[PDB]
Amino acid sequence: IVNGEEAVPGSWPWQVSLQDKTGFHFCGGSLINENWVVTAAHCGVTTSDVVVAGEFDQGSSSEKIQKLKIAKVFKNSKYNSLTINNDITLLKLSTAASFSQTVSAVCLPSASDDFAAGTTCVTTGWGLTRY
Amino acid sequence: IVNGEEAVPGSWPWQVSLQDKTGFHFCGGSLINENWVVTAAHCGVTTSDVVVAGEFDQGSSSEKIQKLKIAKVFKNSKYNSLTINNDITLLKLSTAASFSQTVSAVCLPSASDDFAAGTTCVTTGWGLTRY
Amino acid sequence: ANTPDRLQQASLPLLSNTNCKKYWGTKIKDAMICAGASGVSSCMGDSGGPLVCKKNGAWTLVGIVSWGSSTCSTSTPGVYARVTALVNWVQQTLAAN
Amino acid sequence: ANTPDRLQQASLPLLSNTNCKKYWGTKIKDAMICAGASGVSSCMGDSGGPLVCKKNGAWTLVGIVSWGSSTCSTSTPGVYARVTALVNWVQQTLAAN
Amino acid sequence: CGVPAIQP
Amino acid sequence: CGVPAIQP
Repeated sequence: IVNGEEAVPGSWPWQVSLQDKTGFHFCGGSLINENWVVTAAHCGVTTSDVVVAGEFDQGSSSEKIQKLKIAKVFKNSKYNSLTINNDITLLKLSTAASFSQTVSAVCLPSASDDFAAGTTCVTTGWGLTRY
Repeated sequence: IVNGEEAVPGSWPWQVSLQDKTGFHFCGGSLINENWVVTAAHCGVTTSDVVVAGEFDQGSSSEKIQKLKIAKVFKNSKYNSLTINNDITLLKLSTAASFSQTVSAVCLPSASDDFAAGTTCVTTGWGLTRY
Repeated sequence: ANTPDRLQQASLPLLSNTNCKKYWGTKIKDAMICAGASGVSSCMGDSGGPLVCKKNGAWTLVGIVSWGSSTCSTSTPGVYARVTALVNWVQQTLAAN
Repeated sequence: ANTPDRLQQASLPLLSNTNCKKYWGTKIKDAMICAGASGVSSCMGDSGGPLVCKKNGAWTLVGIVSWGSSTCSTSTPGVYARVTALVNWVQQTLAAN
Repeated sequence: CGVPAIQP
Repeated sequence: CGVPAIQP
């Protein structure tokens, strides 16, 4: 993010980080279940990448994390690589994450409901604070 | 890059990688001298980041690299953060890089000369092959 | 580097697709959602990231971080994949595995 | 992931600033350079990256990777900081240290 | 669901 | 200057 602030650590129970195996964070994601996850499709997630949860910093010599192995990528049928419409993906995990004070799940909308303009929402992540 | 190919390794003597100290590649750069380097300014390089040279892969359990420590960031006076005009930076190194078969320097233009439209040039890097 | 080791938070407005075409036009789909242009933007490293809004107090996943200004400029709205338009498959997916 | 561990190469056209405003307009400065829109683009991870052209055989640094299409789309030209317009300071810099 | 123990 | 030993 550009122009954010340090959230409260574990302030966001649901936030994951996505590492490849050069052990590097490439994309964000959200925990729906103990078993399941949601991310973006343009992220090019494979069975070979990792989900990290209940983390804070990446400098950690070690934090009390959860390095979780992927099972099956559930890509979206409709991801359009020029459009970027239907930019979604799902992750089933070899193992579940255990819900603590820090790790937990985001609630879901329905296609029925309205989240009207002018509404104050939030966004989190380890993206660039400066371009 | 999107739609590139594996260059020949060390095919590019001049290419560097820029790691922070979470030991991760964030930006590209080019070797001008044994002592000096060039990169982009929007990259937010500090004395704390590293220059890597004569590398190939990032998976390396170890390759025959050069992990080189920065001395002084020579940012550009004119970098405009909304414009992105004058997107340039310079790096003086604690130590020089030693020129091998693999590591070496890019030549410089002059403000005088023309590199006309329709000309075939190249671009390298470890950027995303897919968005 | 412009890399945060620690997790960054941000807070922002929701835009109408009508309001978002003012910037993007032809590019907005029935399937995206715009937010920000209020002096913030997701940048690189953020994509795949959440977008939440509070409802009956519980925090709901409104949108996913897609794409945006070439420069992560703070005057430009960020585009997010609209969850609203994607859930039935999520629910249909988790319905089977 | 869309991450190459191995180094990627690419080859591309040079554009006139006139040709590049067709896409970018008001955004191109006397100080940038456009290239590609030929079925390639730098993406994220590439910035700070080189742009070279061969001259009397020696390879010259023509441009630096700046920014581009929100989507790293292959139909869009990539923007690079023009070296031409930046060297005298480089030469003036290395003149002193 | 969507109640952090750690309140943000 | 700008001669790779390894030719690309």
